[PDB]
Amino acid sequence: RKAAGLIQSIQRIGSNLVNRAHLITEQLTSKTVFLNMASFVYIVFDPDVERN
Amino acid sequence: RSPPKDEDDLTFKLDELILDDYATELERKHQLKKRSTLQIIKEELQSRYREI
Amino acid sequence: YPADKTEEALTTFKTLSQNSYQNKTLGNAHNGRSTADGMSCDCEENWDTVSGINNACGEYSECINRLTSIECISGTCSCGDDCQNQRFQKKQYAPIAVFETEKKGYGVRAQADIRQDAFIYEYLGEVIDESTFRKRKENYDNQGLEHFYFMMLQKGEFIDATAKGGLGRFCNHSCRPNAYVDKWEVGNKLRMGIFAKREIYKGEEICFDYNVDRYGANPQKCYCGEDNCIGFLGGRTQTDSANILPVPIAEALGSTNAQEQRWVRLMKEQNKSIKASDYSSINEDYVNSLEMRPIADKDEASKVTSALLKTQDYIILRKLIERVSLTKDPEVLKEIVRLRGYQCVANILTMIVLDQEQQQVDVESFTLSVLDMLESWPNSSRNRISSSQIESVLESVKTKLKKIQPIGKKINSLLNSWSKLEISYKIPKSQ
Ligand SMILES: Nc1ncnc2c1ncn2[C@@H]1O[C@H](CSCC[C@H](N)C(=O)O)[C@@H](O)[C@H]1O
Ligand SMILES: [Zn+2]
Ligand SMILES: [Zn+2]
Ligand SMILES: [Zn+2]
Repeated sequence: RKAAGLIQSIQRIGSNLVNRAHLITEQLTSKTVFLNMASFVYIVFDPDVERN
Repeated sequence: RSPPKDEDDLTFKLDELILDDYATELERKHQLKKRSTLQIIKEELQSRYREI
Repeated sequence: YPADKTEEALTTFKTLSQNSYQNKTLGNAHNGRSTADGMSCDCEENWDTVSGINNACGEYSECINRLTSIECISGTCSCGDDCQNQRFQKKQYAPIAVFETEKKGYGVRAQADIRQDAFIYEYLGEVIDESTFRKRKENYDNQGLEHFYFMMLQKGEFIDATAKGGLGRFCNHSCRPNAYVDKWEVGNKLRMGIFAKREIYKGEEICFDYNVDRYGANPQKCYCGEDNCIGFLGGRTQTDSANILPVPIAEALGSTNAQEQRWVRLMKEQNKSIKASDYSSINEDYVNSLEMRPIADKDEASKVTSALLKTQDYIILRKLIERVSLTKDPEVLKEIVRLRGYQCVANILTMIVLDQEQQQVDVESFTLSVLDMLESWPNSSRNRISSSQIESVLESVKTKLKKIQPIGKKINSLLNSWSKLEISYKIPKSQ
């Protein structure tokens, strides 16, 4: 149930998650749930896209 | 921005680090057991999200 | 090296083989005055019988039209057909490729070694009037495009490279460019070509000076990486009184557009000399007459640190240090510590009290004016100092000016205070 809520929240915000911290700053997840799931979900980083 | 001869990135310099003294100082200052975490960080830095 | 992006760059726009015209009246040479007596070079056609190439009007030939930036036209000139001064018409561009590096977008690189003064590539686009240019500029600003694509062909006539053009639109600005744009006459039309300012080797990026008129647009930071970079994309100021010192440096001193206006308005308009816009020479009188207010913003602290790393003038550093003396916000000082202000202050000391371009009494006053905030700033570890080792410079200057005992005693107190602070760890490395 939490996965479907997370997917719907991401699709509301724009179907793209820029940063891991946005699971907390955008109120998408709670503190302990994020603390559990932070290192097991990842965002592919492309150096050509992020020059900064 | 200017990798050396036959090296993709500077991640090979991590093998010169003495992680044991760093873990000892972490345990002394902050009372954190992070000896395996330094190894996990080193392995992940050398190859981001390997196939385990 | 970086992967080729030539086809990917080509797909982003409609490729043109030649310049397109909004109407037949625009782009005509001599403001549309048809020179029926077209300028015919007196060169005799030099046909090499082996290769069948007409070598007339070459690079090292004495073709008058080539020197005067005019292309020979076949059937009208004595040089004959297929002469060596039909570079625009024959479209004999240099071989180039498209790639990506640093903070730049797509960029143009030389696929082969290119000689000095050699024609590289003809800048292509749509020839448009001023109103069409204004409309397209407003549309692109609404679209949020962060790239220039307009060049001034001549007065009232512009070239747009946004939707249609050539590979030349991918050339990036360099403050020390290896190529330059020039204006040439081909027939009754005007063209804009790009020529090599020096010898360029294979793989090197091809760049030219934009000399961009903003028309009131905001400055864009320049990330060319050249040592002589001014830090922002622009050109000549829109009027006098606009700058006396570089922005970061001027804003570091607390000066703004109004304070830079006021000095020139008070003297230049009242028969007193102020030179043109050039930051190579610092006008000490302006810096002395400037007003100083305490710093409470961290971006201003970063600009101060940049000014310390850039400016060599004694008087600008004096007034910046005085402004720091007025400054007492601890967060700005912590930011300066993060920026390693001690590192910059070491060089600022060295240039004035180790190198001697000034007088000993004035240098003594400077040293007394710069020891105070060093005594006053919050410090909690010698690792801050270790990023600068400014203590060594302090020992050197107290030893050099040992006759001036107040400086020595102040540096004694300063090193005594700094000696008691804590230290932070560095991971040992295998041996
Ligand atoms: N040295 C430089 N530093 C930062 N941006 C630059 C630059 N040279 C060019 N640019 C950027 O490129 C624009 C010109 S168009 C150059 C091609 C474009 N960057 C692309 O890859 O599609 C400028 O308006 C500016 O936004
Ligand atoms: Zn000729
Ligand atoms: Zn000719
Ligand atoms: Zn620059």
